[PDB]
Amino acid sequence: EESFYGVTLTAESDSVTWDVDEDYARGQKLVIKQILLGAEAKENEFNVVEVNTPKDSVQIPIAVLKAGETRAVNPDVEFYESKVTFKLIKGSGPVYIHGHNIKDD
Amino acid sequence: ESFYGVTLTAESDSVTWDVARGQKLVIKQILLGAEAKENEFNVVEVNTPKDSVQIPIAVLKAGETRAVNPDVEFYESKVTFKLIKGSGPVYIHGHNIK
Amino acid sequence: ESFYGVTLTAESDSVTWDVRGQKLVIKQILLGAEAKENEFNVVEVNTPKDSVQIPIAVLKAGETRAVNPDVEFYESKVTFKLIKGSGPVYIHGHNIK
Amino acid sequence: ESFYGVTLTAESDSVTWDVGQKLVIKQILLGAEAKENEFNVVEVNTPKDSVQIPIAVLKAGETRAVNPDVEFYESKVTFKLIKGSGPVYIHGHNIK
Amino acid sequence: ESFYGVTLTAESDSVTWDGQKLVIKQILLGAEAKENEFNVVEVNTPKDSVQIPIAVLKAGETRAVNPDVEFYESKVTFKLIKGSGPVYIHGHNI
Ligand SMILES: [Mg+2]
Ligand SMILES: [Mg+2]
Repeated sequence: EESFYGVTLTAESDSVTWDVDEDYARGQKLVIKQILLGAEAKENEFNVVEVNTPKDSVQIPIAVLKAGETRAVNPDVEFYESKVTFKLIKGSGPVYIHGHNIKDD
Repeated sequence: ESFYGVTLTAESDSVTWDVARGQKLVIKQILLGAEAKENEFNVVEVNTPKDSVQIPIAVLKAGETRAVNPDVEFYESKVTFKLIKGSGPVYIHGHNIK
Repeated sequence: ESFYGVTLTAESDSVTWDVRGQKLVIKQILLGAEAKENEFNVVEVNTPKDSVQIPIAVLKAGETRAVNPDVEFYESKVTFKLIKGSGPVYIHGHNIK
Repeated sequence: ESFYGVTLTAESDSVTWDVGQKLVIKQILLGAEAKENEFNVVEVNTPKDSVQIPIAVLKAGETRAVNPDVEFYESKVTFKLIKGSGPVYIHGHNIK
Repeated sequence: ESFYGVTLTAESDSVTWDGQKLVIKQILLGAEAKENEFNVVEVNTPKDSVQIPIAVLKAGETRAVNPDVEFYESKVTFKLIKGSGPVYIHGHNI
């Protein structure tokens, strides 16, 4: 009951929302395993991804990357039955978000 | 269960988690903010009375260590996280699961 | 049930997995010691399931030696391609049913 | 279960874990006060499985932390700071 | 059921593990490892016909890797094909 999750964020397309079948609580969970900075990212430019979840008054950066210092982070965080939006609030990317898209429990 | 995300700064250096049965807080990542002062050590200390422990779980510094992934858990416990060194910001990520 | 270990290089820049309940877990992507200093090595994962195509590893001698995607692919073929760099790059994981 | 957090320093270089009990070591972290460029090595000793070996090699300026994610189902386990003055922090948990 | 911890060096550049399974959690470079020297650990598992580096370490760049790979019912041999180490391999057998 899983599917690979892989989305890309850029200055031009800075947001991605996960909301698998809006309102229906069947145990769906999104697990974010890795957030990776693209090879083309300008050296020394901070790239920050912020995660947003209304369900928990949540708004906080989950990744701070910079070519030359931090190429990737492995949050291994999860979001359960909730609408989650990832936004590139700093930098032009690209930034890739990888994880597990769990359909139910 | 629910995502856990709190921010610590010089202006607000402490947060507490106090729920109960079967509840556990898993701390997956502690990340240093982009604005953090270069070469400034930022230390997050966890305090858990129940398990008689007060110890740093993150030592970060722009230019050396941007993040740590403790992957530690606090089962059926009240827990306080404090930024005891540095001005931050520092982000603590995890989730609660019963 | 079986260890998965494949090598990608400029000469052999692509590998495909066709294995049903069969699943492929990718645990680590590692840059070889002979990889050129300062050369970006990018591995792209591709799968017909959900039309997937995205880099899953960006490596570079002197900056990033390895990544741990810890991602999985279920009942579907998966192709890994070294779209940038000459490697060698190693992909590690396992196949389980 | 219970959280496991212990500190090792030159002045207090060893800690022993005693009592299906399993000790899982998740992270070994180098303290901010650790001398720059100083190697700090934590050795583990688990007789039940016959193994004395370093499980962490840290150094300010190079490696701030390691995530062993190793477990000892075994009885008693001793961690010792065999190199360096620390402080070094060991985090994990005891699971019944 | 048991902690696995072995050391590889130029002098002792081989280790053999011969329901049984071996999970490799961490491969760590020793403090005495020569600065800037590449240390490569190759795993060889006959059952799946794989011989491939599982760790590439170097003092000053990469102190450790966390493969988190597993080997199901099979003989496994780890060889330090490059470098003098010491290199430590940690995990557990089930
Ligand atoms: Mg924008
Ligand atoms: Mg303070």
